[PDB]
Amino acid sequence: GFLPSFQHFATQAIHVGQEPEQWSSRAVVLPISLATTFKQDSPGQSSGFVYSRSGNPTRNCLEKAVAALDGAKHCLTFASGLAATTTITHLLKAGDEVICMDEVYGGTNRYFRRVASEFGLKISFVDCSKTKLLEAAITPQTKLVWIETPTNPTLKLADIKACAQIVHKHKDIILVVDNTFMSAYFQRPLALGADICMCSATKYMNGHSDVVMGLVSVNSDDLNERLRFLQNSLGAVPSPFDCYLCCRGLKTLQIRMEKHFRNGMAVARFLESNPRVEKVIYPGLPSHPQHELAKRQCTGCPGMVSFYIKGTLQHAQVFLKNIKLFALAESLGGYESLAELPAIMTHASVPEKDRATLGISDTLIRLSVGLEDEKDLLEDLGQALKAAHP
Amino acid sequence: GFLPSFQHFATQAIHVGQEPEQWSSRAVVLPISLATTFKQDSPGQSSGFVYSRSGNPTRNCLEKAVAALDGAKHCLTFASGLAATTTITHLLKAGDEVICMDEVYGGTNRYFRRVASEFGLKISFVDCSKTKLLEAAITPQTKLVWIETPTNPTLKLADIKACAQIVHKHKDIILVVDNTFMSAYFQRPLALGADICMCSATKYMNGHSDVVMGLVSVNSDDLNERLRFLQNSLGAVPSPFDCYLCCRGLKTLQIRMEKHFRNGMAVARFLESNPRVEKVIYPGLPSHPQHELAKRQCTGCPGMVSFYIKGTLQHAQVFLKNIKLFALAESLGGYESLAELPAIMTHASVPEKDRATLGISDTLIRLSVGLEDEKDLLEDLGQALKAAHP
Amino acid sequence: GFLPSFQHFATQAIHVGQEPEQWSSRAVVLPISLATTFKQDSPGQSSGFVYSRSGNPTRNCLEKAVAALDGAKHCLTFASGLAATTTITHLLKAGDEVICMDEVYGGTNRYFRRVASEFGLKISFVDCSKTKLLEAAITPQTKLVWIETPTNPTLKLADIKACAQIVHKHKDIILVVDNTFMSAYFQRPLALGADICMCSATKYMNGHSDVVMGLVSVNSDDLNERLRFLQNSLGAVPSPFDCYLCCRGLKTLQIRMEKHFRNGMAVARFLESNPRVEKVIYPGLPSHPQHELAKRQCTGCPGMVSFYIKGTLQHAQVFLKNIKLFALAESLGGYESLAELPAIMTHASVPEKDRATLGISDTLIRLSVGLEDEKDLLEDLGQALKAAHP
Amino acid sequence: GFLPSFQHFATQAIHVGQEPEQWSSRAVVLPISLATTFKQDSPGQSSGFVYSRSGNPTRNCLEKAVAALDGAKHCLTFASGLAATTTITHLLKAGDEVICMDEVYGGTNRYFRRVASEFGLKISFVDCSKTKLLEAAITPQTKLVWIETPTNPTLKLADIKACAQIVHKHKDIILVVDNTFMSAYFQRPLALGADICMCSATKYMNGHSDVVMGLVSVNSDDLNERLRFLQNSLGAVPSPFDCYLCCRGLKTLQIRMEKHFRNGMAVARFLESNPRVEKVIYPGLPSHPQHELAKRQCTGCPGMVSFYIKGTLQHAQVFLKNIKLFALAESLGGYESLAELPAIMTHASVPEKDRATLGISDTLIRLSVGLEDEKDLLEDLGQALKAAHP
Ligand SMILES: Cc1ncc(COP(=O)(O)O)c(/C=N/NC(=O)C(N)=O)c1O
Ligand SMILES: Cc1ncc(COP(=O)(O)O)c(/C=N/NC(=O)C(N)=O)c1O
Ligand SMILES: Cc1ncc(COP(=O)(O)O)c(/C=N/NC(=O)C(N)=O)c1O
Ligand SMILES: Cc1ncc(COP(=O)(O)O)c(/C=N/NC(=O)C(N)=O)c1O
Repeated sequence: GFLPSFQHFATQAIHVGQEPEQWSSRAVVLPISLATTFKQDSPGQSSGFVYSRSGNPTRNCLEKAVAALDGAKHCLTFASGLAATTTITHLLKAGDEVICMDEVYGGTNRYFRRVASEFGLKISFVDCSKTKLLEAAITPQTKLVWIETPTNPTLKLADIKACAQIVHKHKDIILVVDNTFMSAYFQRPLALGADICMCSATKYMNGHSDVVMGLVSVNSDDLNERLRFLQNSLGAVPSPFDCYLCCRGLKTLQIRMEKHFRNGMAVARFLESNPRVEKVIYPGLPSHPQHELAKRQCTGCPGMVSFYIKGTLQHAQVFLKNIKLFALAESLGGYESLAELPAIMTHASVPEKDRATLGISDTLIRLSVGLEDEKDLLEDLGQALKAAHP
Repeated sequence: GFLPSFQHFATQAIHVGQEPEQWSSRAVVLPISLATTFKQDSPGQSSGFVYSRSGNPTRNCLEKAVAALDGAKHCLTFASGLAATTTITHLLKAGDEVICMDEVYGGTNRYFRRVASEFGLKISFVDCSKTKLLEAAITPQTKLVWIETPTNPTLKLADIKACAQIVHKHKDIILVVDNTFMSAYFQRPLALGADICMCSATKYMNGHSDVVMGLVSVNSDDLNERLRFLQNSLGAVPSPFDCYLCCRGLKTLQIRMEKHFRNGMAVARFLESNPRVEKVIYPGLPSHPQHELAKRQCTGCPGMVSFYIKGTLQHAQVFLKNIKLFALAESLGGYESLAELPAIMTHASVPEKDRATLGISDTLIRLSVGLEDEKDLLEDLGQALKAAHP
Repeated sequence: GFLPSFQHFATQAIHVGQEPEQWSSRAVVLPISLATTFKQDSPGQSSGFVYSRSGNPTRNCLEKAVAALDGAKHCLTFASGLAATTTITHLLKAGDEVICMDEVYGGTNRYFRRVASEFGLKISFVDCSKTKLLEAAITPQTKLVWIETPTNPTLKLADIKACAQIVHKHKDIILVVDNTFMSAYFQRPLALGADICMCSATKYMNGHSDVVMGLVSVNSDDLNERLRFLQNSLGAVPSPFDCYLCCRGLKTLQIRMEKHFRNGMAVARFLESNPRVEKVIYPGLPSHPQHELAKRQCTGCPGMVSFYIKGTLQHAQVFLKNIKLFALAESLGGYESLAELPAIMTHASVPEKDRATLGISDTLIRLSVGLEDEKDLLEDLGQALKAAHP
Repeated sequence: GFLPSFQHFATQAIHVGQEPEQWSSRAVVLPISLATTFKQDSPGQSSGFVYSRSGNPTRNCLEKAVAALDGAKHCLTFASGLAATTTITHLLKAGDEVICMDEVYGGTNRYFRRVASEFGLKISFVDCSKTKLLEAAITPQTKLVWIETPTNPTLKLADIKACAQIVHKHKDIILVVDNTFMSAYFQRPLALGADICMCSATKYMNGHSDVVMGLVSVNSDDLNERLRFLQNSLGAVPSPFDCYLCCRGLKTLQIRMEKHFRNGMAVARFLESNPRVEKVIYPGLPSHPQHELAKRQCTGCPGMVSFYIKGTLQHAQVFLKNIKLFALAESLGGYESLAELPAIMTHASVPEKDRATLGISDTLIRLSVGLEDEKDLLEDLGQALKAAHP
């Protein structure tokens, strides 16, 4: 019952920006161009490449592919998801206000709360799953609304089209959607009214746990010009080698995301029927409080499954010590299954009282379900839960 | 007559941080670890690696080597020299003031003037080659003094020890020296009183025109803690692949820099006796106005030579069209000889009236003398100057 | 109606040999170790790494993963499929005889016919699709039988179990199956009686058209010892960087091969009903003469589809000029759709009279169907065939 | 008193084959093109790239640079020095004879003695430092003479011009010189009458202990055609990534080799005056028995120094356990100083009686002197020798 799949996604992921005719060799795969500089025909010629930080063949090719997958006219790549977040925030100026989704990646929270707030920006954290709370938080000084959906790590949704309608009633507010948890294959925020589609390509977009990278996609020529200026001027740019590996990852994005959905749904159903589990959170389950919204704004669901184990922190620790296929590690969106305890790991920097309000408790486990055989994943979770609750 | 050479530099560049015992394999060369994440023995363990952006084996190994070469306790790597500049600026807060050397890389000028200044920072450009002008510009709100020496692109010097003495009479002012043009082999700002030694590793430190990277070295544990927080929280981090290539470049840094000095001095002497050249600028020539200061604060001089061609922009254009070994291109500090026209290329973003005051005229040519045979370089410059002025 | 799928394949492709505990860092992804050499605790210690050609961490990790996917105890990697072929041939000696499948890759034919035959080896080409012809060609001097199934490029099959039974009635004959066209996911020659499973990892195993590599898998400890001696002594070894990229490719092998099968079957059915096509060859179609054998010895079929266009070479040339999604290029098994004319390209070195006997005519087109959207692939073939035959 | 230095070597190492005009981007540094295949304008077009094993942009660019440095018209790259040796041996046929220098790398000995000899080739090991022994070993069946000079590991020389005159009195004998120990910077066998200049680029040519590679340089169009056929048909080809790193290494070859000579000469003089050393071998010392020949056929000497420690294997082991800057490890020609015991390590495969005849005793230590500070290297050797002989 999800939105129908993007129909040319796999074709675009393989071909857009990848014409062999652009290379002297007619290579069918884009070259890795490491050169920092490029010979000019005359001083300050306005065409061709000039300096790697400003633009380079491998990065420019990746940006064309990602733009197509995000349904965007323009894409910019960065050294990390947090570097993308920093660059977007530099669109503003002293005196501006940001509204941020109350539950975000701990590093996003840390950046807004401890860094951006020291340079004349006012930050408010608001539960944007309730559109009336977003409506009430907007002031004439609001210039940016930052929403993750689903949220890291409790997988709360925001209605992107409903939030876009609220913010676009006001003059000059940018809506950013952090699309990291869904990927371009399952959610397209620019088609739902977002002004900026941002993600940590570190996760599903690259998909191989071997690249740290941020991606920012826009339709606005004004936002493109302002962001291009900052990509060049702050210089938080990715290695061309990383651009190559991320481009290589995109070639399998459609088939990886379909497998993450099959495995994720099987894990979520398994946990929901296991008596050692207090509560499962997966947007693809009917039990998710926003399951109907997920079907209205997504084409499917990835491999992110969160659950509350029965008991206390001690039981969560025993579960995470006994997993043998899932690895206790940070990150998500790789081919390999990962598990973490957000309260002690990714969200340790979020104040304890804020974690309590958000439901980031000492029994919340976040799973990133990989591409392994379903039966092997369910046997691993089963035996680890039995070790925690004999 | 320069300061005596650093005596263990080549040994440290090859061995510091490179112990084979730290690798399971006992590899004599550091591995490239691309992994974004690392398996933990228990949740939030305080030791080992956690997440690539926060720290990773290849980057941490490079940072240990660069720290030793800069005479520093601590080193941080960034996605670019401009990302290093952005990260250092985030040490401050709204209401603080920066004093910047009046002549800097065009991108540094653009960042301070057009970006940092919009986030509650006051920026003043001061000729820090005159220590009384630096003294007079300091206010109680000054928190950062940013000096390049020699300057890009007219190779003006600042007396680092004299500037350090002035800023350290006040409470809580950070002195940054951008050491890009000298390299760690020829100038050690932390030994002359700088608080931060910054460079674009894109240039001499890597030396192979195939890595964009920034390096920041400090002795202060307070500055290390604040900068480490921002490396992690802004996420302007380098690829581990780029860290490997930069580490590979450091292994030849001493012998490259000695050859840049031999070739640079030969080019400067050749241009100084050529009647088609109005004026040569090279800190190693007795004709440089600050030659005596260069000998007091450096162990030598690299391959950066600037000159004013006789005549007009038309003659500069004909010279740059006729060079056949030197390539018309941005960047510097590579094995390959490069030439540019800063007024139209690297410094085009600096307002025309500011270029005029700084001496960045339409006849100023910046050379980066590479590692080619001296006779081939002198014949190339000779025939190109003859094409401009028969 | 194919053999049932390998059930732990995806789990093994992700986990076998990839334990984080083997790395000092506990990296969840294998490091790229470029080091040529490794520090020894004492001279000629028998444990640990010694010299990259003899063995190295990245290559040894890939070999463990491939061995599991081939159902093998041992795997050896080489610089190319042809280097694997050369190394296997060096198992023999002057006076030995090789029987080779009559239709093989042009380069395999060239190696046996023009190179191996000059070093005291007698080569006979035999149609091993007819087991009585194999039986009749074996002499007391036969030491190696080399079979490709399906064959490059007309996709003829050999009954591996039936050929194994024939050769194993004799003393000391090695049966090699070149598994390049099926991949480890769809065919397991070691489980059907082959002594050696060889492939060009250049094709499906890597799957991203960015690595040239050969793989050889065995169960015999004797063959492992003899081949390991030759991997080290001929030195036709892969780069650790290439081993990393091939390992990265294996992580998606199961889901890529399932998509190649869906797309390949759709293309084959489309060509079979198109009146501009003389004849389609696809082992998954009931029309293939050996369709029933394919179902008895394989778990599916990949994306290799061959067809004879109606008319002459001129029509084949017009088809190959008008394809806009398929690219005219050598190779196969990549994510991108490729087309070639074997008589003029891959099999040009095979004598014209031998091409005629094998059915490698000037109207035979070989397609490698990639991972693009099925509808886009069928529209591209349709419009190109219409350009050839209005 | 050595031959005068090659005068354009550094210019050629940086520029030959590296024209920015050949790249669409005008990159000043060659791109890494990993593509296995290349789009053709029509089937079997005779120009452009076709298939990575047959030729590719990065490898072809490296081959142009190495050809210039070897004074050759043609260069071919291979997966290793041993793969280059295997490929050259495939120039022959059953019934041909090879004469090999009696002292060679252990792996070269193993290949000729245990592998090539099984394919109808007769191998004779001859002390080619005595030209009358070479003259007497030649028969009408001799087709190849293989000489290393200086030899691995006792640094015996052969007079290349005198050996060339002897073999070229006969019809159709190829003289190969393995130039690994000298590098192209110090010895040019093609200018002294060799038909083939071969080396392990694993050592000095790459110089960074991170690439395994073989290089073969020729002037003959006949040898080029025959070797090109075998590079393509045996497929023992290097990764384009390895070709890039080797090309990057060549940019510093001149300055690295000059430093290896300064450090190597200082180490040799230090060992020659140390009472814990029985005998030092270094071609640059007047004490070397062939010092006068070294000055007639080389432009200098690299960092390879061999010595016999006083006493027994126990003293050699204590020396190799106490070195703290030199590392006990195989290989040579890197920036890092290495030491090995050839009798137990590189030459363990050579029969014990052959080692005795050649002087490869249990007290022979081979040093590869790196690019560290001279004083640090002499202090390390001094303290390690004192640990062995208090
Ligand atoms: C929704 C979302 N947005 C941005 C980022 C930052 O991206 P980067 O790390 O590329 O700077 C992340 C990182 N999450 N990492 C984790 O949750 C973990 N480390 O496990 C995120 O989850
Ligand atoms: C003194 C100095 N500091 C910092 C940077 C920025 O470093 P990055 O480019 O790594 O962000 C540069 C760049 N110079 N580039 C040139 O002058 C050219 N592009 O020719 C610089 O010269
Ligand atoms: C069945 C089979 N076995 C071995 C090889 C050699 O492998 P390598 O090229 O890695 O040395 C190939 C190459 N085929 N390439 C093509 O058909 C093309 N070039 O289109 C093959 O098809
Ligand atoms: C003179 C000479 N020629 C060829 C090779 C083989 O090259 P490759 O290793 O690239 O196949 C070597 C290797 N020597 N390695 C050593 O001496 C060591 N392993 O210490 C050699 O020394």
